[PDB]
Amino acid sequence: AESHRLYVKGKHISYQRSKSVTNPNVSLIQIEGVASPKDAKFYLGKRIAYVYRAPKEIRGSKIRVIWGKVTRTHGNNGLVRANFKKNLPPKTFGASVRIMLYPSNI
Amino acid sequence: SSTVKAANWRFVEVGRVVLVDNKELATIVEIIDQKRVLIDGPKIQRQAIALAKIVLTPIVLPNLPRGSRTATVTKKWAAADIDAKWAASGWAKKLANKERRSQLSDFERFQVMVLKKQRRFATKKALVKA
Amino acid sequence: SHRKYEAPRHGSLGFLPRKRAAKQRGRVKSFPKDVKSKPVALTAFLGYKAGMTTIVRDLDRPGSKMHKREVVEAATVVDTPPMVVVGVVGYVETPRGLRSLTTVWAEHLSEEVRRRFYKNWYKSKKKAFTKYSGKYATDAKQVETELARIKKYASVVRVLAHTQIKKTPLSQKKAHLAEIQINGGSVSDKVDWAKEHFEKEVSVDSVFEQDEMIDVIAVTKGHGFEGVTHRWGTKKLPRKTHRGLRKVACIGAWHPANVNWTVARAGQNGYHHRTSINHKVYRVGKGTDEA
Amino acid sequence: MKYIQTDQILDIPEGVTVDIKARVVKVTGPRGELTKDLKHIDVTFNKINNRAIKITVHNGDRKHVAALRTVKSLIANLITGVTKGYKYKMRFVYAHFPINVNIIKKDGQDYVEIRNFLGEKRVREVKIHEGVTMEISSTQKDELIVSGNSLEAVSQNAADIQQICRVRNKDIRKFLDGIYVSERGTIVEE
Amino acid sequence: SRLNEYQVIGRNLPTESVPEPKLFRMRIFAPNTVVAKSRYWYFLQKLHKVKKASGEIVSVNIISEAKPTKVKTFGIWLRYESRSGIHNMYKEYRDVTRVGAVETMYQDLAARHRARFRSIHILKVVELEKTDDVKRQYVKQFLTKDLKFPLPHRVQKSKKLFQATAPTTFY
Amino acid sequence: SSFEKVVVIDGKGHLLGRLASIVSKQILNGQKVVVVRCEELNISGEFFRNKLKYHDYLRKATRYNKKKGPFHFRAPSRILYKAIRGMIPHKTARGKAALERLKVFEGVPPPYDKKKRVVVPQALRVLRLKPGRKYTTVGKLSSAVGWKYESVVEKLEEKRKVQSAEYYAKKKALTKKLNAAKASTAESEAAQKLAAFGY
RNA sequence: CGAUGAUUUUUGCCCUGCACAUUUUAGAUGGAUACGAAUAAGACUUUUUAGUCGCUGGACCAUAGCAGGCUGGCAACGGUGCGCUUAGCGGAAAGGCUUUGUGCGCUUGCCGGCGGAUAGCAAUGUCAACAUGCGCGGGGAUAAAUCCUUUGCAUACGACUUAG
RNA sequence: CAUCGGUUUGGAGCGGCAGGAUAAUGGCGGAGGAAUGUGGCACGGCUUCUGCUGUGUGUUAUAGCCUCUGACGAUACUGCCA
Repeated sequence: AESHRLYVKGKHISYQRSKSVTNPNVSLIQIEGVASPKDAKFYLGKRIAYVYRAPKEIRGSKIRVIWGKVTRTHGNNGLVRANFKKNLPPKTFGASVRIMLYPSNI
Repeated sequence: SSTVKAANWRFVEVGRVVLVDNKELATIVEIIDQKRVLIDGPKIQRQAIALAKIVLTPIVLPNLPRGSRTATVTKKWAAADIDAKWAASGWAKKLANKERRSQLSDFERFQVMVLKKQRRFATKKALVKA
Repeated sequence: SHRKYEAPRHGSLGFLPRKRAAKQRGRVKSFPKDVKSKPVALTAFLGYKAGMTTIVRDLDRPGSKMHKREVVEAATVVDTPPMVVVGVVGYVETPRGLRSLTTVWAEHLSEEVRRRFYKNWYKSKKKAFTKYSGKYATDAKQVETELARIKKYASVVRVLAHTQIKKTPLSQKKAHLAEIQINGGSVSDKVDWAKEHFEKEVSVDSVFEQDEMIDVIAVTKGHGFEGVTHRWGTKKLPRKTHRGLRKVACIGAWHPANVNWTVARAGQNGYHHRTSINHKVYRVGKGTDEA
Repeated sequence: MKYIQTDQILDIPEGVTVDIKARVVKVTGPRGELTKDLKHIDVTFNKINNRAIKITVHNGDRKHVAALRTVKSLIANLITGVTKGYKYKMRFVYAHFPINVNIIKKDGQDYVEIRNFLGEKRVREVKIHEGVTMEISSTQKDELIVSGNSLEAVSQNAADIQQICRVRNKDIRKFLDGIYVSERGTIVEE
Repeated sequence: SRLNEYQVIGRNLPTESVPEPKLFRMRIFAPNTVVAKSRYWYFLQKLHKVKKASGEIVSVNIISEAKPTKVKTFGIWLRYESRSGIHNMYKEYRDVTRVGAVETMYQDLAARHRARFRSIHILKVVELEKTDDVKRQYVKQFLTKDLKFPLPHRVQKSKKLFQATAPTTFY
Repeated sequence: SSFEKVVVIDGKGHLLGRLASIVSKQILNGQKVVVVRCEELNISGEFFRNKLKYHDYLRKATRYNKKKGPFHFRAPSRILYKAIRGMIPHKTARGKAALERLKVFEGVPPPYDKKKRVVVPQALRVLRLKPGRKYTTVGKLSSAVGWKYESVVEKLEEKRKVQSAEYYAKKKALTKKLNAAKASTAESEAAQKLAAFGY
């Protein structure tokens, strides 16, 4: 009962980019404990939430969310590409995201 | 006396039992180079492999001639009963326990936690008086 | 192109920047290295420059043409009344340098040293060190605890001493308070020596003997803003030079397209911190001596 | 070429007990004990019996194989240092100015004090290494005897003494003055 | 490369003068049959008045190893070009397949002589049947009786970036 | 692979640049890293070679004003810091935050003397260099170029190791007592079932 | 970056136990889980001969209960949280690590009784540490600096050394 | 959320078929041979002969290996599956 987590911890690492040009429409996400594309393919299609705090309350809450989903793997070390409804702001590079366990296929 | 501390290495020699792919056993039948050996076993394909791709086990299949064919290796492996010798070591036992843990379900993990609580109760009771 | 002829640089790059000293009291940058086998003793003293005089002395230097012959020599008089010990500081060896751990003070500080802690003494309630003076209440175990901390952790022990400037003819009433490192003996010996000397006077004859070679730490004479000719000893330009001659003609080549730090420039001259070494002690005079 | 295996055999005399643990050799004999660290080399040791020790290099290249017989020789020098000792003899060579060599003791330390070398007013002092004995030979005129269990220490003191007496600004083919090692043997003659 | 041994057979195109020209065979170590037939014509024009335009490829067949799990020693005779001249050399390799010895040879002359694939001619690959046929000491040292050797200083590959225990190299 | 709140790395036996690159990627990705015992770090190559390299570094200074030029830090932690900062886009706000996520020390000062130090196998000298190669200890290179506190750190490191040894002897004793208590409760109903589950 | 002195008789300041409301977050969401050293080596037992361990943390600790409610019993005399309380160690940036007694809880070690619905098939579905302010409660202390005049160890002016 | 259509990236994917030296191997059988010569035998150095061991001999014995081959049976690789 000390733990209540139902999501996998993630991190917003980067945008999709070449050396000099970045693409904000695609985010690179590191899922915790995933180290290979085979591990990361479990999470394809799962929903991602970026949860953050804002100055103004909306309906009594200062917590806002940007929703996304895992679309594909990236590279060889278990990062994935994510697609959020609104692009994650660049200030969140290194910020933690929530990898949801739904849509479930277990 | 002299009292020289000697290394306890595992040697690349004909008769060494090795793990391949961290799953299957095989034995060295002939040395190709410093880097390559020819391995064979009852449940593996006779092949030339690099010593970096395998792990030497502490087990030697005694009296295996160099270059022995598959039939000779299988017969001597069955006679020496290498599979039982492997399965009796802490290395194989840890591998088996890792597999068994990896096959648990959520309900079985819950039961593991409950039984651990009971055993910890008993252990603390024993520890406080000793 | 190279210089047509060679010449040494004007002035030393080891005394930069030629700025005013941050304080008028010269500070001991480095103390003598501590030797445990020696007795516990002070390593420095504070005095006031009175003036210069002349002596006559028989030279004892075999092989010299002045050997066993009288020489007339300039000498400096430093007025040095005894200093009063009022405190002790412990220093700890750290991977970032020495760090002061604790400062323990004496119970009673004279007014001349308590004026040190004020910019406007005459307008004050003179509250300095009153609660600390209360710390000595009937058992003084707080002071003993801090002293034990110094004994336990300090590797360098320095005493806090102030001059008795009221014994000098100066009109200034603030004493000069400085840290003087204690050398010799163990750390416990140093702390005991400092404690037993609280509110006591220490004389020069307990720090310096005659014929000693000692160093002098002081801030030199101020001259204000000075041109390059006297600040750096550069050559005066010819008499017929337009816009003046007390200058450096070329303050740099075209490249680097900046003025270099090694070029002599006009600025503040004097009032620098200097450490001057190897001054022989001809006399440690006594104030009570009428001769 | 990466030689598959190279071996050397130590020979341990009757009264000597070599002792190796983690490439730290401790040789004990009638004359005392000597120790040597070989942690800068990758070698392994096998005790064949009480009179032989195998020294092995596995899959070693040319230089790493070259470092094997030197390990053997160093341990052998340790063995012969604790069972026979080492003795270097130095002869005083001078054409005109006699070299005045004394064994002095200053500050609790032994020194070899060379005076009048080529008539110089300078006094040369050489610190005597620990475990090394200096002696002015009685049986020979102008002879210094450097002896001890450690060959390295003995030879290095002898080299210190020889090197401090070098001639400067002269034709050293003509000005042959100095102190030179004339005999390198053992304390116990064989 | 990753190579195969090929049997390539070709001939001059028949003429009314010569209606059955002689069939010539070559053993070619090539990654595929396109390079196998290319290498064949390269060597025939070094030896015969023939071209790909005036010739005909008759057969291309893979030559599989006879005993692919028997350890052998091969002698390979070479003719390679350096930066300065052309040299003949002979080297020896230990392997279980004839193809794998040639692959090692190509890596070896790349490493020791900076000799590229284009600069090398394989004159002959021979399996050395007798232990007396072995001339080179770098393969003769593995033909000694009761050969044993350890592998000191084992480095274990970790899946994680950080390890909570001290590293070890026993083996 | 877990995200940790702080990763404290014991810098002993680590190659300077490999540890620097790994730590750079760690702090860029939002991980807080502490490296202790930077005086025990290693650089490949003999001591003289690395000292010559540091003297090449010292040569470089702004000609018109030496106070503007590169600031050559002599402490081992600052040598590691320079190596890391060269691998960071330190002139952006993001690189500045990433550098704020990092701490480097000589020795193991509090509070890290009672915390867990890990190693980085991809950057360990004993696992990376060929066993015959020569290497440098950054503590010796630092002293040779001006670092003043080598002997202070080793005095404080010996004091810490004496205290850390008392810890381990106590911890080992309680592990021995707990093992004897777990042996008593073996072959019990809970213990037999836990053995069939792999525990 | 450290040590140290003094910190407004103003309704202002400090320390402290709460209670409430706010702003912020380079980014809590069970636990940063503490020997040292070697690596051609470590650690057990006999014997220094030999056998055994590792071959990764997929580990260890913690983990069940309206984000964890209300009650009952059995077995043990243990485990754990909080509050006082005892003693010791820690100065590298100690600000932490242990420890004595005591009291109040909880205990999932085992067995019971009652409660959760409707947030509607998901919507972070809001649960944390740091800070500040404001109300109370309990204690506590009761300054200086600058301008100005002066000095000349200083000085272009600032600044500095003095005195008032 | 479901299902569809278009495009597309995958799976430790599964099955069937074909080709090749109608794979080469391997296993089983037969014939021949040798050594980095197993047992045995004959001399030895350390072993109460405690994987004892070394050197000779010779050809399966108390291990085996190589070559050729006879009848089967697979697999690899490359293609095809509307």
